[PDB]
Amino acid sequence: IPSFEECFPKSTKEHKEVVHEESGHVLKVPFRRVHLSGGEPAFDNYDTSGPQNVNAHIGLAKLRKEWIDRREKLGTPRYTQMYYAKQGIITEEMLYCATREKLDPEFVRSEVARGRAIIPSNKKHLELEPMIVGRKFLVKVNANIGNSAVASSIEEEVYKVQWATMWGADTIMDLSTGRHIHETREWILRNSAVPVGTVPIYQALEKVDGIAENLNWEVFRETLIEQAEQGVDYFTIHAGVLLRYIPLTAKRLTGIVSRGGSIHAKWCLAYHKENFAYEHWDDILDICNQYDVALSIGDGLRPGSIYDANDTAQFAELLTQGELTRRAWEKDVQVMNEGPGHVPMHKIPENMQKQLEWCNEAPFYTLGPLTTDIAPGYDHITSAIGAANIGALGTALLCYVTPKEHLGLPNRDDVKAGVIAYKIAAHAADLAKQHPHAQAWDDALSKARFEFRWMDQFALSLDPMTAMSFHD
Amino acid sequence: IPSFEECFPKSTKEHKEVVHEESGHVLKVPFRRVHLSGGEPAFDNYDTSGPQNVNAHIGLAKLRKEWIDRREKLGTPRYTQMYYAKQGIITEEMLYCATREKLDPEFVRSEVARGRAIIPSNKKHLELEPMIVGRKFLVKVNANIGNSAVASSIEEEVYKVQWATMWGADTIMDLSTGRHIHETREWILRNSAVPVGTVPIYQALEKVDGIAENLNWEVFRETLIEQAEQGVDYFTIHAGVLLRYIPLTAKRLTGIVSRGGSIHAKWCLAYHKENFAYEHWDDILDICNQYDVALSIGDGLRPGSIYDANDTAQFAELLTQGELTRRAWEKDVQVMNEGPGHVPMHKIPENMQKQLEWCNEAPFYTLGPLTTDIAPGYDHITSAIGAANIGALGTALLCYVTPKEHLGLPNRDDVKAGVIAYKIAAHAADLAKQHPHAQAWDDALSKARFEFRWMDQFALSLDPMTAMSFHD
Ligand SMILES: [Co+2]
Ligand SMILES: [Co+2]
Repeated sequence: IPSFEECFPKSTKEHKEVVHEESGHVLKVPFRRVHLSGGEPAFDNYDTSGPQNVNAHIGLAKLRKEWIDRREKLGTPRYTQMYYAKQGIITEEMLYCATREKLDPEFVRSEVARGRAIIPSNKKHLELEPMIVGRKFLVKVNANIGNSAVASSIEEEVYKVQWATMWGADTIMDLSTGRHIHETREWILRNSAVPVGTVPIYQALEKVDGIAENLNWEVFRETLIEQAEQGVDYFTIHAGVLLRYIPLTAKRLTGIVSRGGSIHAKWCLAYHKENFAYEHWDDILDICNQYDVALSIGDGLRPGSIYDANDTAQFAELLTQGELTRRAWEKDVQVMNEGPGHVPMHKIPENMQKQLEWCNEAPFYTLGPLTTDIAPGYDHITSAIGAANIGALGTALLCYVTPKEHLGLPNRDDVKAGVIAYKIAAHAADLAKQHPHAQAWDDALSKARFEFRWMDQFALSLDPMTAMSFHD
Repeated sequence: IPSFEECFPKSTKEHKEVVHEESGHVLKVPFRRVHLSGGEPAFDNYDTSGPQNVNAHIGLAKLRKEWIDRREKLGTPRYTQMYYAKQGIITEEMLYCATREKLDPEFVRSEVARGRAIIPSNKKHLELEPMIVGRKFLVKVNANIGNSAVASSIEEEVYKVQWATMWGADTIMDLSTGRHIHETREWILRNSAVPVGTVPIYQALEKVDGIAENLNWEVFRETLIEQAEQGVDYFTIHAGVLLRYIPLTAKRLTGIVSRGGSIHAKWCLAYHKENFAYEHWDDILDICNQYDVALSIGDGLRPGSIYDANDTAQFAELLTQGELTRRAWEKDVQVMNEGPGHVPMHKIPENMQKQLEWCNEAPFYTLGPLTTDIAPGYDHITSAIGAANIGALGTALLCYVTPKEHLGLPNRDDVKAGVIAYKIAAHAADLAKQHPHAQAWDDALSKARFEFRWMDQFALSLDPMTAMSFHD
């Protein structure tokens, strides 16, 4: 197991201290400082790796405790960052994100209030170092964790999060299934400095012993509350998989590939009844605004092959995603929308155009997209092309794809390969959008390259030990 | 050493037979047939792998001999595919390419005559299976070979070409330096079914014992003729590195990174004299049209960092590339133009716009471009993004980049990784351009995926054994 120091030679973990004016709380916003030679100034980069060498049985420091306690004592009807933003309040979370992004706190407040950025930050996830997702900010990367072929210990489970974030993952989704979902998710949350998302229909399905037909709103509702209480920061909910959209998939090549979308479709077809998450959307909003769980409105009809890209079914769901987004905003619930999928490069622009218009610029969250189907074993590359392109056009969060996509479960090498490919795509998108100061990273490395400061070049890279070993 | 059968289980090498009407010569155009299950028709793909299990000491069959002999007996003032095309003649080479691309022979003739496509096919490379490079055809991939840290045997040298083409390389460049350049290039040419390019200034530099100041037109001229006699199909010549463009690089971050560009710049600065390849362009054309060597007009001022992308120096050279292209066409010499380099995604469109206009749609040949500098060790990915994008916009030949770029020499794993990444980029570009029948490949694999025909899925992929091993 490599340490932070072994993964990033010449780097130190640092914190920028700022004071939240309104409360007097002192925030310590993390960054990584790369120490350089030859009189070059040290280079400061973003850091999601979190506190190091913390005993998993104890869990991370509850850094947000005093923030949450103060807001509870003041009293408030809703607990979401959007609610606070619309009241004109700059929270600790907003100031923390502003500092982390090197932007103005008012700008962060504005973006959150208008629904164009979200800060996934359940009040029960006290261990979280706040981060922001939105087109006006750095492009972010999500990594998924789940069941290992063999049951994991607590150290092994937590290491999945520590490993993905070491390489740059900005959020995690815990997609675990099986008999120990609650317990392992507790281990993850108490030991995660990054936001943690889930797809709650997975656990609800397990509560009814794998029988989709026995799902209903009530067991879904109970599952949502259970997960919110633990601290889950966002829920993927496929509320746009409407009964009347299911037949639109009949002429597809790969059908419905989304697991959550498949579950909802099966239930809807069994009873010829409308999607129960859609029907109970308002009730879901009531849950979310007591905790601040952000809603990641799923795309259950995402295309699973190039043939199916941008079809009638996909865009029918996108339209409903927009409706659900505006409805959530009425109750001050933070929203992002999930997107494709497999999409060839010439069809990527249409995806962004329609999402920006139909969903009122809510942040977009894509899986890739994969730009070709021909290379299983290399879908981190086929999708990095798509992710970089759709990111350049405004996509705010990129769900990673590993070389094992379509084939099997990812090992640690696979996870690292996936995160690195996605950090490349995300930064290439930052450059393409001319995001402030993004090119400074490239310039520092290229300067080291020109001047034969090899150690500096390696230290500045996304994966220093690979560069160093390849050179040696 | 894996065989063709081990690299591509369920595939066979086949040939499509067509008759060249004018001569009566029978052509056998190669393809790979993937045999599928469940009543699916076999899927036919492009194949550059060439004849298998041929003794390197004997060399490949001289398949073009009767074509070249007949044209010599008829008599002709020039020997280039462009000259023949402008005379209204459809050659064996044109018919072979048309068959290989599933397009009309007249269309191929038209594209070559107008300078919008080239068929690199030196009359002395009799072993060559003809292929075409141009925006209207499949996007092609070049792989580079050169010196191993330790001197190679003939089998070892030839294996570099056999390996790169097995994975899909469409052309090779032999970039060897040192004391045995002529001999090893002979081994390569007599054993290569794909076009082979060189950068002749490298060998000319070796003839003057590594002293750039002792280069001149005369030793360059001798080097060109030597290489043309062996069968080299195209020459990279940096004739656009003009004396007055050198100072335009003074404010760059990484300066002149092209090795050939650096050599010419050093010579020009030493004497304050104009580039001797530029000055003797007409004389170079006289050489090329007796053999049909295509000219790949170099970009010696290509940008070597994101900071330097699309600068005044780069575009000054591009303008001259256009002048040299039109001049070559006057003498019926086939031309492509070389391009960047390191270019961030938002600057890619300008590159294609200017090249298409200033160089009269001559085929473009890029190295990537790399879309970010931050990930040495992964520049096959940073550049695959750029290559796919610039390919989608019309770039005809993509020079590959391996994970060892900027770091060291590529081993066989590195070469394979590079070729696969570039076949992905090239095919993603084919899809983006809506190239006829390109999506059929994706559709076949995705159909196998939907139907759980695992072996078929693997057999249809770019790298079947990786997919199969990852699944198992
Ligand atoms: Co998929
Ligand atoms: Co470079």
